[PDB]
Amino acid sequence: AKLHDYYKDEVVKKLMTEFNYNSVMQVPRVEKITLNMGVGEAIADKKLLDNAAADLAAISGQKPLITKARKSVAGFKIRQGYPIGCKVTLRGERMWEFFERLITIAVPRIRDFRGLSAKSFDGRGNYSMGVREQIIFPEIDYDKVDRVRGLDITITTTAKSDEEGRALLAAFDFPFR
Amino acid sequence: PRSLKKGPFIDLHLLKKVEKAVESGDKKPLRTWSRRSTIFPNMIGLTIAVHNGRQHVPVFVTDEMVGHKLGEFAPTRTYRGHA
Amino acid sequence: MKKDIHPKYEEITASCSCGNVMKIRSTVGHDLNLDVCSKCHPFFTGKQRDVATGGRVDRFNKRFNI
Amino acid sequence: ARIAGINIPDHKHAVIALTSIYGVGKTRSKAILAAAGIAEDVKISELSEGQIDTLRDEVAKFVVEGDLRREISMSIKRLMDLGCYRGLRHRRGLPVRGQRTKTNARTRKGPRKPIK
RNA sequence: UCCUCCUAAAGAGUAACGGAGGAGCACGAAGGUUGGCUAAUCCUGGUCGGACAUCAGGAGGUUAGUGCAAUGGCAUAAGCC
RNA sequence: ACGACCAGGGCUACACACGUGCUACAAUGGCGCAUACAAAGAGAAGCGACCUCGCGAGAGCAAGCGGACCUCAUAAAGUGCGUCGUAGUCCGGAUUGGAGUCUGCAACUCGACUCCAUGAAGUCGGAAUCGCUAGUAAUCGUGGAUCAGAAUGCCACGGUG
Ligand SMILES: [Mg+2]
Ligand SMILES: [Mg+2]
Ligand SMILES: [Mg+2]
Ligand SMILES: [Mg+2]
Ligand SMILES: [Mg+2]
Ligand SMILES: [Mg+2]
Ligand SMILES: [Mg+2]
Ligand SMILES: [Mg+2]
Ligand SMILES: [Mg+2]
Ligand SMILES: [Mg+2]
Ligand SMILES: [Mg+2]
Ligand SMILES: [Mg+2]
Ligand SMILES: [Mg+2]
Ligand SMILES: [Mg+2]
Ligand SMILES: [Mg+2]
Ligand SMILES: [Mg+2]
Ligand SMILES: [Zn+2]
Repeated sequence: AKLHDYYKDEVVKKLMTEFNYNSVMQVPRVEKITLNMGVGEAIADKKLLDNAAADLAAISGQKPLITKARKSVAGFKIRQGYPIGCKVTLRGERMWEFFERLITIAVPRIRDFRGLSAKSFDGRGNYSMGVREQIIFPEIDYDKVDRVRGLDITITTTAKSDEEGRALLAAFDFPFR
Repeated sequence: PRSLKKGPFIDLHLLKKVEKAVESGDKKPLRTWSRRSTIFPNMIGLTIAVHNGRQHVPVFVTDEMVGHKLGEFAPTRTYRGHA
Repeated sequence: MKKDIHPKYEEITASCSCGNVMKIRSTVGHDLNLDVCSKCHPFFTGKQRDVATGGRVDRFNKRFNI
Repeated sequence: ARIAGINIPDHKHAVIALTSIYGVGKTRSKAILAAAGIAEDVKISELSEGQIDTLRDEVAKFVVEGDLRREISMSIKRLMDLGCYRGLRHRRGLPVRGQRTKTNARTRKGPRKPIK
């Protein structure tokens, strides 16, 4: 909650200034962070899903919710009900502490890191990014793992527009560009 | 490539044609058989019709076209494919 | 949160090559020694330098004198 | 065991595991270990972290993986955009340096393309 | 032989070698109850990932769903955990 | 003009097929350091020491030599120690980018070589097929002709065997 305290003291005052909001509840704030691994290859074996959930349980200290197919499609050879991915919803202090470890440790551990995109805010403030490789987190041991996974991060905030979330993450020095 | 101590290479009749089109300020295409002449920075902005063996293909001169020779922009073998 | 199903999430210390000592809560358990942090990552100087196009006319005039 | 972004094997020696870096070779790895004062017969194991920080600074002296790949792609796309003979060879997939295309251009041309 | 719609003329019923479709089962949970939940499709953003897996938001508001044919129902859901 | 002169281009192209070769797929080896043993040749618009500079290809000054005198020119494989330790590897070196040297009016098409980086295929080869009977095959280097420059080809030489 270190960044939550930095939010509550300096980000709200900053955004109230740079938007001239009437109320303090009108400010944006982060709400949840969603960590998906779409594992479409677990129809080959359950152990790839079962081990990908084990790695992401190490990243964020929660047991992931194993997601399944909403319906059946044949182009991917899947039926309605197959476990096909895993997700983790992060809220509260565990959200802030993951977001600290993210922007402080893991984003610098990206190979050839050169910035993020400011064109990934889904028109309504919610930001979504995707990492190529789970080894950027130091929770994962490099010798111990075998398969390169990948996940995607979805920061859901209460900003109505796209720029109010862009200014919010920039207030958290989120490395856009 | 050539040694640096010899510098670059360019035909004298080309360097005089460049000096003429510079002083005259004319943008006529200079037809040239000098495929072996290194492009100079004063050649920038000129249409030079490099020979290829059969005709003269015009080459507009760019900044990046400085450190090369005129023959690189005049291909001598036409190849489209067998089928 | 539930009790048993979650992994251990304990506050440890992660120090870096720039000396950025940072205490975080993690599932590692042991203490952590880093290589680059967000303070010392060359995102604000190095990636700006690392384009390095260079000039072709300047290369030409550099190689000699008339 | 993590230099310039990537990891480095510990069981190998110093010059070889450095040569795992895209941009250094056995020569430049000797120049790195000579500038760091590190012997070549040691491993990436039993290195001090101060020695590895000196190694990171010495590697940071040169141009490496993302920078080097950016520079290489910039030089090739410079020839692509110029439309020189080397650009045409780079985009026809044919050999640039003036090799034979009648026979033995299989590195640039890949495996054989049967006449259909 | 049985079911559904039309013919069938706004109660029921109503024929033709008239027009169109199904059944000869399934389920020990796919039943009972309590508690809770609410779709289809499309748009944008997003690692592998692609027209189409999973994830987040938005439009929409049942155009979905109902073990199976059709009709009539279904949000207090008869639909889904 | 089917004759003659000049510039530029081509004879080097490239969906492919074959022949003849080179280098490999390594541990009877790649590496590093140290060190031992050859023969036969060429040289004046030539061979070019020594010394200096350069990582280097090379550059400068510059003796000696028409040559059993001087130069090309340190033979390598080998041996001694250490190293890698079975991996697409410290095997393999292709390809490509950048920086250069030299020849030559001139290295774009279209030269050789050097440095840094890059590190393909390839883990002994299908049907089929070739050479060789002793200083032979196999393997290792050396030199010459042609030639301003430009060989893995050709013609010769010795080493191990
Ligand atoms: Mg390397
Ligand atoms: Mg009736
Ligand atoms: Mg009636
Ligand atoms: Mg039922
Ligand atoms: Mg109820
Ligand atoms: Mg998509
Ligand atoms: Mg001619
Ligand atoms: Mg020929
Ligand atoms: Mg090697
Ligand atoms: Mg030896
Ligand atoms: Mg050894
Ligand atoms: Mg292979
Ligand atoms: Mg092998
Ligand atoms: Mg010659
Ligand atoms: Mg000769
Ligand atoms: Mg012999
Ligand atoms: Zn740091």
